[PDB]
Amino acid sequence: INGVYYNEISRDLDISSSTQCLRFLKETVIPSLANNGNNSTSIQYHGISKNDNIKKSVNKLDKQINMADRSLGLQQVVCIFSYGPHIQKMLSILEIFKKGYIKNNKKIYQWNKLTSFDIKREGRNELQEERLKVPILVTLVSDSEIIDLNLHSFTKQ
Amino acid sequence: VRLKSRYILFEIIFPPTDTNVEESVSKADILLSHHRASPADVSIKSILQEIRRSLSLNLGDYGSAKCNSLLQLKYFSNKTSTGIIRCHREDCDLVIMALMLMSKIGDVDGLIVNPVKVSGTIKKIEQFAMRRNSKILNIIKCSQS
Amino acid sequence: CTLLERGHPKDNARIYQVPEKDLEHWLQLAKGVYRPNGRKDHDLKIPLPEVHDLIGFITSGTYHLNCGNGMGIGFIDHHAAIRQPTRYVLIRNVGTNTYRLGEWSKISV
Amino acid sequence: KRVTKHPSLKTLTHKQIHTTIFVKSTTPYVSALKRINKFLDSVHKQGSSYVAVLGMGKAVEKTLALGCHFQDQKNKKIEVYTKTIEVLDEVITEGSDVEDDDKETQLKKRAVSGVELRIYV
Amino acid sequence: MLVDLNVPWPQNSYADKVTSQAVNNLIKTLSTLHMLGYTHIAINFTVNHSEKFPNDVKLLNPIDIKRRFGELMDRTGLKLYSRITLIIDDPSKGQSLSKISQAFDIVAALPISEKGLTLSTTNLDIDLLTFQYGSRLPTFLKHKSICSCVNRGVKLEIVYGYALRDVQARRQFVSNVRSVIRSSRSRGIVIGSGAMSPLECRNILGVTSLIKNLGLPSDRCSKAMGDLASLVLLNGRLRNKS
RNA sequence: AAACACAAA
RNA sequence: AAACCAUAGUUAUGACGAUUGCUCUUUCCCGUGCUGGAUCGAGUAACCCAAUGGAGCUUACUAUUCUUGGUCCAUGGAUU
RNA sequence: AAUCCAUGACCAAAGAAUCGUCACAAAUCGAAGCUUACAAAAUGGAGUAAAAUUUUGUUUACUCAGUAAUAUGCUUUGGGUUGAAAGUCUCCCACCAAUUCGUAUGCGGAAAACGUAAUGAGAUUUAAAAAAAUUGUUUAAAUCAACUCAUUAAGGAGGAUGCCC
Ligand SMILES: [Mg+2]
Ligand SMILES: [Mg+2]
Ligand SMILES: [Mg+2]
Repeated sequence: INGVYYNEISRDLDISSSTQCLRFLKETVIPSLANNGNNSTSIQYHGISKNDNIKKSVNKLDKQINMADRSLGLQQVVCIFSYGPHIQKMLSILEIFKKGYIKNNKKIYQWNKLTSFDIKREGRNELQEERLKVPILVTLVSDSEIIDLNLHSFTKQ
Repeated sequence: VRLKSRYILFEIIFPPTDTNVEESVSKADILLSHHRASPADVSIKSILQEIRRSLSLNLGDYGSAKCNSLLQLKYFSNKTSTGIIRCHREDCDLVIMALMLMSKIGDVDGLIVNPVKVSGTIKKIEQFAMRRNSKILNIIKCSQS
Repeated sequence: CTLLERGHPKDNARIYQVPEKDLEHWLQLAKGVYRPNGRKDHDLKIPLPEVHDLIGFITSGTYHLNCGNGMGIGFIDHHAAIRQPTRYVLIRNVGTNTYRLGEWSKISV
Repeated sequence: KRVTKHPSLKTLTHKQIHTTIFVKSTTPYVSALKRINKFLDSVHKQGSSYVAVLGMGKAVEKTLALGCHFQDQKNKKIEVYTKTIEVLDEVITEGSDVEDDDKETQLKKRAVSGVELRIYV
Repeated sequence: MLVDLNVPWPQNSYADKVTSQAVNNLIKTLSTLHMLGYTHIAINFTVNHSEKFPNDVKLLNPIDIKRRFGELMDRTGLKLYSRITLIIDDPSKGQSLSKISQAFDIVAALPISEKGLTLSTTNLDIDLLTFQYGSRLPTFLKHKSICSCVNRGVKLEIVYGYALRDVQARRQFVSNVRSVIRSSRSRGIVIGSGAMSPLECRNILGVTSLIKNLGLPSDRCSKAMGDLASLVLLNGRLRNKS
């Protein structure tokens, strides 16, 4: 990998190291798609890697959905994000949480977004360069139907 | 029996020859500055006469006699500067070299001719032209951002 | 035995075993050898093998349409199968003098 | 322990199968692009609107890559859904010398998460 | 992919400083090249064998692709290479290549006398040999020196741009290209575009048809134009780095 | 062009 | 409103380069001979071309404008 | 009369094969294919390293599927396909214990203006060729060869004749 590009802008990231890319996703791509200032939402960020325990992740997630106080009128949304091959484990943990939560006669409303990092490698020859794309899946799950967030570019599920 | 035909697709490209003005370096910017438009004084008989003159001027007498047997311009419109030249499968190289050696129009100067697709039927030529037109719109939509 | 490179098999084909001296050449050809242009490069001199290396015959040689390559159904010797440390095997026709490379998988029938 | 895995139940009537590409773990990228373009061109002749792209397991990463390609390359609306797939596996249970394949086969369920990716025209 | 390695630089000597208009015209020409469809671009710079080479390393190349064309390289998506030709006439004021071969990438020569051909075939570490296609070729191209210079690796470069300038020199250009095709026996023939204005730029089909009607077979044209040009670029890069 | 016909020639 | 389907498929089946083999002629060797071997050379044919698939029949081809096998109460020369 | 040599006439068979190359996230003079979605890492995977926590539990930093996939690439063949693609020739390409060619008829064959076998005869004086298709000549007319028409139903058993015996 020679360089990492997002939104036609070069960034200083590394695909093999998960911490830097997860912090970049938490700090840049989420504020560029959702704004927590003009509304009354409590957003809980969570990134999933492939070395995380599924049961511990679910035990963190079922707590992160009931952290804010309910009396003042706060809508609590938890945004899970991952990239690359860790998206499989992310989906597994999301589906296990859905299975373990929907059993209590409740519903989880979900919004999905898919973007891409643009990385560059040196081709077979010395005069060729290949451009690879790494997928980025960001999901927002909440118990309430309507959210005042800018969710026009998401997918209602 | 069958008459072996071979149509030729060519494009008229105008290089932005202006050294006093600075230009934007990108894909769609240069695609638009090269595909601006064709002038009004552009038709089928004015391009056919020019290519017939250039053929005799470059090849000669017999080179024009062997090539001018089935040299016709089937489809051409000045809005997109796309033309289809019919010729034999024997004289395709001659017509291509003549289109390359095209210097200028008698009244319009500063232009080049680019042969894009050569095929032996008009349906594949139309399909390739539609594919190229669809490809052109992609960079335009991407750059309009 | 399936073809991993340029080649088309036919029925009544000959199955040879890769020798020991030119063992890295076929491995490099199976990994990749491209031109400065970028495309693949197989227009080279092939290391024609010896005669005492025929270990099988292809009975069903037809272009496989389910995978996009040339599938060869042959029968190789078990002693020669245990002899080689690799699964690489050369295929030749009855009239063609070219040797293609491939790898075989066991079938329990 | 010897255990074999069969494919998952696919119940598609006549047209869900046509406008749907099942991305394998060994399916190349360019062949997938070609098949997706063919499906996108043949949808409105089949009479549908979108193209389904189904992948599970190892092929999920390159399925999401296929989706992200047409996301910005052709500017076509994509929809990502997360579903569960149940697969039946035949396992051998301990209960002279018989063939390994001809033993006591018991069916066991296994759930896996997968991604469906719809692309509009 | 295509390779164009004969784009001239608007500067002959070292003393004359380049102007903004020349750089703008070169940018126009390179943009037209990329518009018609190309992958590799190697601009050429002409200099005389009698002109005094400077005793520098960081001043040998008055091109500076990184600060001038480095932004175009990132935006439009092509690459540029440095190439210098040697206009050699007499074996005097020379005997220096270890410093001119490391700075630039491709080293060419332009012999205009019978002794120049011998000096190019014998004692020059060059990759391509070009002639003055506009004017008359010096004495006569024979198989004797051409075979010995092609068997080692030196190819012959043909400038299809020189024909597009005027009407009279077309006859001399054709008489020289057919001569060099007959002498080279159609093995080591590389093609380049020596045009400084965007109005003399053509595509692959037209140039292929022209070189085919001039005497080169169809396989030779493509094989050479692609592979030999790519190999020359690779050999130049290897000479610069290791 | 090909391909068709209780045609037409 | 589709039934759209060819190990060519709808006026397409290109461009040259390289190798072996095939027919005659001017050469040298072992054993006479041997789809025995190597140089100096010429030629690779014609009818002619698919438009949904298969079978039968008839009709066009092979003279330095490639070839192969057999027959002839056809003639020409020689021996018994 | 036997054999050999050379020419001519007539019948019959087949239509040499192999390798490489041709710009554009798409291309070529064209075509097809690389889709029964999983690496038992979903019975809420397996472990290592640090802090704190009276073990659990929790927060950080890593390892494991490695025969691993490798970004418009990659493999294949295309005008006589088990010789005529040519031809204003024939026929199959739903069935019918039956007004539906219920046709056990020389043999093969679903059918065919279809192939072939034994014998006898024939030439506008003939069953029919001369004064539906096809073909420049377009069967024969000393003998041979070629065309046309007229008869010969399948299997088992007995006797006679001829051959090795
Ligand atoms: Mg026809
Ligand atoms: Mg007809
Ligand atoms: Mg016909």
